[PDB]
Amino acid sequence: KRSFIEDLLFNKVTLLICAQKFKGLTVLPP
Amino acid sequence: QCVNLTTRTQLPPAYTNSFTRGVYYPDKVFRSSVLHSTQDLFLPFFSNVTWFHVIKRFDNPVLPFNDGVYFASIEKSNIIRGWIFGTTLDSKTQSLLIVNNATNVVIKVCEFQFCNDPFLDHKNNKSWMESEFRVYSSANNCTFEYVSQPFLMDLEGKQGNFKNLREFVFKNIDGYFKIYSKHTPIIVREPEDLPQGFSALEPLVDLPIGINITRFQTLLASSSGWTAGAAAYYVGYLQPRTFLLKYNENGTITDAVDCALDPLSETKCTLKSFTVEKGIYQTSNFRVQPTESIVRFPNITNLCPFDEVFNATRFASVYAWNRKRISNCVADYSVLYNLAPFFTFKCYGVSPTKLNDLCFTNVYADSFVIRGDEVRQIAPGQTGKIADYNYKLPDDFTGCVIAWNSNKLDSKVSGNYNYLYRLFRKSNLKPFERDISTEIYQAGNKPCNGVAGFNCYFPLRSYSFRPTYGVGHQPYRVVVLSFELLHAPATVCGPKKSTNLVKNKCVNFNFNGLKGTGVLTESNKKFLPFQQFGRDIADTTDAVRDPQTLEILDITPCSFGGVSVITPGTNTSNQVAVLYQGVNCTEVPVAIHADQLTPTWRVYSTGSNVFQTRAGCLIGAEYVNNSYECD
Amino acid sequence: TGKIADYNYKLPDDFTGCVIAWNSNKLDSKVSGNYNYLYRLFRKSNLKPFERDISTEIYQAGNKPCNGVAGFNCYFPLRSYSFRPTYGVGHQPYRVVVLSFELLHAPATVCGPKKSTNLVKNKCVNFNFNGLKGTGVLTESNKKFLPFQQFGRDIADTTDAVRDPQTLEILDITPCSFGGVSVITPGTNTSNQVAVLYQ
Amino acid sequence: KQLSSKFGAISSVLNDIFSRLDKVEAEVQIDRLITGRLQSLQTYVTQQLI
Amino acid sequence: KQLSSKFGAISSVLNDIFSRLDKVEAEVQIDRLITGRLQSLQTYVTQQLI
Amino acid sequence: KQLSSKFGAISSVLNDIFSRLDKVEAEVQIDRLITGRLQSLQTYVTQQLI
Ligand SMILES: *[C@@H]1O[C@H](CO)[C@@H](O[C@@H]2O[C@H](CO)[C@@H](O)[C@H](O)[C@H]2NC(C)=O)[C@H](O)[C@H]1NC(C)=O
Ligand SMILES: *[C@@H]1O[C@H](CO)[C@@H](O[C@@H]2O[C@H](CO)[C@@H](O)[C@H](O)[C@H]2NC(C)=O)[C@H](O)[C@H]1NC(C)=O
Ligand SMILES: *[C@@H]1O[C@H](CO)[C@@H](O[C@@H]2O[C@H](CO)[C@@H](O)[C@H](O)[C@H]2NC(C)=O)[C@H](O)[C@H]1NC(C)=O
Ligand SMILES: *[C@@H]1O[C@H](CO)[C@@H](O[C@@H]2O[C@H](CO)[C@@H](O)[C@H](O)[C@H]2NC(C)=O)[C@H](O)[C@H]1NC(C)=O
Ligand SMILES: *[C@@H]1O[C@H](CO)[C@@H](O)[C@H](O)[C@H]1NC(C)=O
Ligand SMILES: *[C@@H]1O[C@H](CO)[C@@H](O)[C@H](O)[C@H]1NC(C)=O
Ligand SMILES: *[C@@H]1O[C@H](CO)[C@@H](O)[C@H](O)[C@H]1NC(C)=O
Ligand SMILES: *[C@@H]1O[C@H](CO)[C@@H](O)[C@H](O)[C@H]1NC(C)=O
Ligand SMILES: *[C@@H]1O[C@H](CO)[C@@H](O)[C@H](O)[C@H]1NC(C)=O
Ligand SMILES: *[C@@H]1O[C@H](CO)[C@@H](O)[C@H](O)[C@H]1NC(C)=O
Ligand SMILES: *[C@@H]1O[C@H](CO)[C@@H](O)[C@H](O)[C@H]1NC(C)=O
Ligand SMILES: *[C@@H]1O[C@H](CO)[C@@H](O)[C@H](O)[C@H]1NC(C)=O
Repeated sequence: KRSFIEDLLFNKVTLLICAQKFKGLTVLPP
Repeated sequence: QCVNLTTRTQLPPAYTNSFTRGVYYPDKVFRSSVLHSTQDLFLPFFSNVTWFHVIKRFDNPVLPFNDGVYFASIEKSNIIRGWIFGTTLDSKTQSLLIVNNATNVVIKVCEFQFCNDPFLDHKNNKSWMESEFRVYSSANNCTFEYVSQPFLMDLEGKQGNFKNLREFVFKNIDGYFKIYSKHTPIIVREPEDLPQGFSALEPLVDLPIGINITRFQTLLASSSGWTAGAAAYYVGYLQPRTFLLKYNENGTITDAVDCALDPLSETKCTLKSFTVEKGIYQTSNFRVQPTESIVRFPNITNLCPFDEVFNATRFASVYAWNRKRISNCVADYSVLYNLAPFFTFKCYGVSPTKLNDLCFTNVYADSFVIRGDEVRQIAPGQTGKIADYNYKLPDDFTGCVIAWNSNKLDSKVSGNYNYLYRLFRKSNLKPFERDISTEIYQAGNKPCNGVAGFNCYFPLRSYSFRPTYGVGHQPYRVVVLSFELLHAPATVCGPKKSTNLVKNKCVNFNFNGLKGTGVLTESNKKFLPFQQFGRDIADTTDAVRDPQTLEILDITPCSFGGVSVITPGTNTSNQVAVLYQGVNCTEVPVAIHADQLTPTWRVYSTGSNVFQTRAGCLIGAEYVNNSYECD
Repeated sequence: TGKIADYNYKLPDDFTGCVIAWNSNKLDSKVSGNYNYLYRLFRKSNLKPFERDISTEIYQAGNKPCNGVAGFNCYFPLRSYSFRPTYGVGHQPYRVVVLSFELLHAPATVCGPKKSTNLVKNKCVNFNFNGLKGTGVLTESNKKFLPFQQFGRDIADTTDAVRDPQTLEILDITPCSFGGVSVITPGTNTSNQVAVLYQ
Repeated sequence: KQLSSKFGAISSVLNDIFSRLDKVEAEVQIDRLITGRLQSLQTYVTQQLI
Repeated sequence: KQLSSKFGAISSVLNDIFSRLDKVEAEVQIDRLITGRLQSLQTYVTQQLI
Repeated sequence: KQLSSKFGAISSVLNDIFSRLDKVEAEVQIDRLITGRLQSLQTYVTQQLI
């Protein structure tokens, strides 16, 4: 349920190193 | 002496959980109104202790003793008297004897021969006699004795209304033996199975037996025909645990909470408080543990020629120090450790005691003979004649040096002129290099070759040795061992045996000294013939090549993750939920096993309905459909 | 590591004491050799620190059970020395004594000849209670100590209550008075007068 | 990437220190390493706060 | 409560170190202790600034 | 001005400690000095951030 501008906004911003993050470094979800 | 009793129809012992008994002051220090966290040998809360009942009835078999025991007797008429400690009880091993029957407490350590039935009960006809007190048949060599005051006793023999409750905890450690005790009166209860409540235990005595203890026996008080009254005792075992203890302003222990029983107790321990408000808390970290251990060393069975080096007939002079290579063999340094005096054995990069556990790639032995006054110049980065113009070690040298006195061999009464050394050198020499050229020192301003004279010197000088010389000038034999570690496939090292290989399981691998933990899998990369170990961005080895078989293994660490506790306020119910952060929820059923997980508690994994969220799976809460306001 | 440590007498790694050894070749050495000193040589496992064993059971080496007396693969777990004056240095008997002790967690039992002195209260003095060097003021205390306790600690794990070794009452230790100092001043040009505030 | 620094010890890998030295000497090396890593982690926390 | 930790030294009590050891190695342990306490104080100051 | 301190080492001047000490153990002292300087620089940077 998204508008048209929101699609471009989502696609224009981007978020294997997580595999090598074994050293007790995590990222909680919002 | 005792007489054979037998004629016993043994019945399996009873079981009963212990609510809160078995807490003692860990130190002789006063603390007031403060919560303190301790870690020591304790009795786990709500553990099932063994119940023995003796009334006709005769139940007192030998019981194991390990890591201390907790012994609690609920008794009235002083039926139980003493204790026996030992490992064989066969007059071949030292044994304890703690008897506090009527006069005093006697503590004897001796090679007793405890007979088949140690007791003081069966005497004519049904009233006790202090006979058979020599329950030990013999006493060969007794090494410790101690006598002190007795405890609170009682008269006659009764059956019922068992007021007195005596609690003891025994623990031996580092040779010492420690006993803590407590006495509680007016404990009357129609039901059995111990009272409910809290009570601390004070320290009583200490004593240094310094012997081996593995089992113990209880003692209580003609041979055929006897009627005994009611009696009951309980036995429990200790183990290492961490507790949180609360003192009061008067200085007495009032309450204590375990830190490995339940998630609620875990969060109480980590909050350093006895009440937690409603919310989500983060607790101890989940982590899986290793099952078996494996090792892997190269398949070589030959022996290194250390004897030839250390028993050589002739040693070369300093200016021509001899160098030998040791490779492709098994080096045992035990023979080097003990045989011969070896007045100096000093290593730099590695402790010699562990020298039998590493693996090298190239070993070089450099041998020579010097004077007794210059042996201190072998250290790296030194000064002096011998350490500058004849032989010098690099600053980062990694090996060992062994110097020993050989006055018998080299020294001669007539005079030993065979040993020569450079005395004059144009400039300091680089580490690990040799000089042999014989050129006359032209230390003057004239083009002199000559033979001898002013500024025209022969650089070489001859050591002279004879037994008449005092200590500090007799010849010393020096051998220096040099090697580099871990930088290449191993070629020569110690005799530790290999074992099998395990795949897809958490083991404690050991590949040529790389002690570590993880799971080993088969990789799909190609090594160079001169490469053995694979590193990564963090400079931690993760790819190895097995020495015996030419295969490439890849190492990954064990499974782990965070743990959170969902709880309403302690003022409300005590039911809690557990969340395993950031993990698929099918791994934790696999993790279900004892002696496998860092959190000892595992009842919750096989608990209530499991529901997978996007941040792990919640265990202990049901998923309703209708939506509310977030709490 | 070695035979004598692993089979006869091992010290804990955290040993807190002293060792004194000397040479006594003038006494124990015998012209015909001394065979009255024994030492273990065979054992089945390493022993925990400060452990003693006297049993002389028959040692079994091979898988075949051993009994009776000594023989092939069935050895006697003891051996003897050999002391005569003609051995070289490093083989004559050495006499060894080891002193072991624990530091300052119980009532004192033994220490040096340092003389005592009289007690002072409500005054900033440098006390010394069985090696507890410190400073402060000592007052009468009302807290109740169990008979086996001597020292009292606060939240910072530093002593604040002590028990006098000679007379068995309880003393409370509090630190000296202290604080900051501030200077109130006008400008340098206006005057040179100042005021002092003790915070 | 910052945990690849030796910080003054013989080696940056922790297991080799224990398997190549006696306990008494290894204390100093592991002390140095642990102090360095604690300092780095504290710096990261401060930057995150800002 | 921070100053109850040994920080790798032999004891958390400063007078015990001086009265049990000579003047040649006790300085190392008191140095460890002083570095630890200094670091803790600096961390407190930074938190107060934030 | 803070770089003039010795940080508990033999001397604040860097070059003199090499000659007066053997190279086997001067690395500890120079590492202590380098750690002190790094600490000072980090403190200054944090203050600048605030
Ligand atoms: C030492 O013994 C090991 C154990 O058998 C030998 O390892 C074998 O090596 C061959 C050749 O690579 C493999 O095909 C086998 O699978 C290996 N055995 C095992 C159990 O993995 C090794 O070859 C022996 N050393 C020598 C020099 O022969
Ligand atoms: C290796 O040998 C060369 C040749 O003898 C040395 O070079 C001489 O070094 C001296 C030292 O001051 C100079 O005065 C000469 O002029 C150099 N001669 C030449 C031809 O270069 C060199 O020093 C030697 N290496 C070492 C480490 O001593
Ligand atoms: C104390 O005695 C017990 C037995 O009395 C010893 O237990 C032995 O443990 C080893 C394990 O390596 C077993 O192989 C033996 O079979 C056990 N002995 C018996 C008789 O079964 C224990 O080792 C002794 N403690 C010490 C430090 O030696
Ligand atoms: C020597 O020390 C003992 C040990 O304290 C002293 O005994 C105390 O004496 C006082 C005075 O009579 C009593 O109040 C205490 O109760 C005693 N101590 C105990 C533990 O009971 C003794 O007085 C001292 N004597 C001298 C001459 O100093
Ligand atoms: C008791 O019986 C056992 C076995 O029947 C025997 O070994 C033991 O010697 C007996 N004791 C006495 C005192 O006769
Ligand atoms: C452990 O305690 C429970 C609780 O009563 C009991 O049912 C169980 O039998 C005990 N364990 C054993 C091995 O008897
Ligand atoms: C105990 O009394 C019974 C019956 O009088 C007798 O047979 C037995 O011998 C007595 N025992 C001893 C040790 O005297
Ligand atoms: C050297 O020889 C002597 C006697 O020949 C022997 O006792 C000793 O063990 C030998 N040393 C080595 C290292 O083999
Ligand atoms: C705890 O609950 C009781 C009754 O359930 C209530 O009277 C009391 O005020 C509550 N206390 C707190 C701190 O919520
Ligand atoms: C776990 O993995 C399976 C298979 O990949 C997947 O279907 C499931 O959604 C996963 N669950 C969680 C909680 O990650
Ligand atoms: C929630 O809704 C689903 C779909 O209608 C249904 O299958 C499930 O039983 C419901 N659960 C509850 C607790 O009502
Ligand atoms: C001296 O100091 C005062 C501050 O009280 C200032 O007002 C005055 O200008 C100063 N006079 C000088 C600097 O000559």
